[PDB]
Amino acid sequence: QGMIICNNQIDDDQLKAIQDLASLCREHDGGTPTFYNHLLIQKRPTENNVLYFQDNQLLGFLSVYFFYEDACEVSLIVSPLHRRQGIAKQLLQTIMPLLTAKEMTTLIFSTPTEINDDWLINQGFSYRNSEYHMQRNGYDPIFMPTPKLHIRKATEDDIPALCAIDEACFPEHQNMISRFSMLLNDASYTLFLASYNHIIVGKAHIHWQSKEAIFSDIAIFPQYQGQGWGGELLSYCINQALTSGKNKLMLDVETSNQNALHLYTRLGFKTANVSDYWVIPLPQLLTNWA
Ligand SMILES: CC(=O)SCCNC(=O)CCNC(=O)[C@H](O)C(C)(C)COP(=O)(O)OP(=O)(O)OC[C@H]1O[C@@H](n2cnc3c(N)ncnc32)[C@H](O)[C@@H]1OP(=O)(O)O
Ligand SMILES: CC(=O)SCCNC(=O)CCNC(=O)[C@H](O)C(C)(C)COP(=O)(O)OP(=O)(O)OC[C@H]1O[C@@H](n2cnc3c(N)ncnc32)[C@H](O)[C@@H]1OP(=O)(O)O
Repeated sequence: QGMIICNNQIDDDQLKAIQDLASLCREHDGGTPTFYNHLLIQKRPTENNVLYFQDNQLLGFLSVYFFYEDACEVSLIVSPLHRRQGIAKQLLQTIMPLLTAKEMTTLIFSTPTEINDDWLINQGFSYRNSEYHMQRNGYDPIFMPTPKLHIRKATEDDIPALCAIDEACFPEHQNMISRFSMLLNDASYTLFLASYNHIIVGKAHIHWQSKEAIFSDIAIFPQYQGQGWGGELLSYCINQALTSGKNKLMLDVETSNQNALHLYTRLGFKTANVSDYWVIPLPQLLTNWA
């Protein structure tokens, strides 16, 4: 009649039940929390997943991801048909001993936008940022009659330029020599470099999977931005992926203002999911939820 499972690895039947519950939530809520499926199905060091069943139906799911030194990210969903019955409190109560054993001090929850804003505010959660999970599902290419840039695959010889771009455009990173040495020697990644008048102006990364292409780390030096070069470089990458037979092109954009999306949506990407991220000190959550 009620069952709580805690494990360190989602199996195939559980993943399908979680995916169906997330789809039911998406239909009512307009979006979902961010789940990291590749971590769900890995054998993780601790029992980070919590499943709640009632009469053989999955009604709640929580997972925690230990991304930071003293904080973790939590993805939590409860069936729309069974809310305000304390299922999320049960899920959180179940994972709490582990959060304590890891001495977590703050929790970061991903949430669909808008529907929770009023009570998250009133309970002292703090809005941090948003993430737009974007997909381009058409197969039609970008028509570019007047290309301005020369674009080629980056090689090991380009690592100083790649690092220079990264330093100028991604302050939140900081040991990129080793990383680029790994990316440039891995058949599943293609790094593209953009040049204008024989000067390197920016770069973009494609990660190839069996059926998808993922774009990331797109960057143009600040002094060179706002001329259309970033859009042309992304257009080039789209057209490469289309000739490679992937039927899904994806990318994620972390931003606190929607204006950043214009670059991607003008080239056919659409918002497959949006999550906001909200942070709370753990002792505070304990008291507000008992
Ligand atoms: C901190 C977070 O939980 S962020 C959640 C992010 N996830 C999502 O938004 C996914 C979609 N939403 C859901 O799945 C759910 O509505 C959750 C997961 C938000 C709540 O699941 P539930 O099982 O309904 O929550 P539960 O019944 O345990 O309530 C716990 C407390 O949360 C608060 N709460 C939950 N839903 C609401 C709501 N709609 N309005 C106001 N407060 C709410 C209340 O404090 C509630 O305690 P109370 O009933 O004592 O006031
Ligand atoms: C999927 C991902 O790669 S997310 C990572 C995105 N990259 C970064 O945030 C690194 C810093 N940003 C940059 O390097 C550049 O701003 C880029 C690569 C995002 C765009 O380069 P640009 O040559 O300026 O692109 P372009 O000239 O075609 O147009 C800029 C558009 O991108 C958006 N944009 C501008 N600056 C930024 C920025 N710092 N971060 C994100 N988006 C931006 C704007 O909405 C703008 O559209 P507008 O014409 O309505 O103003």
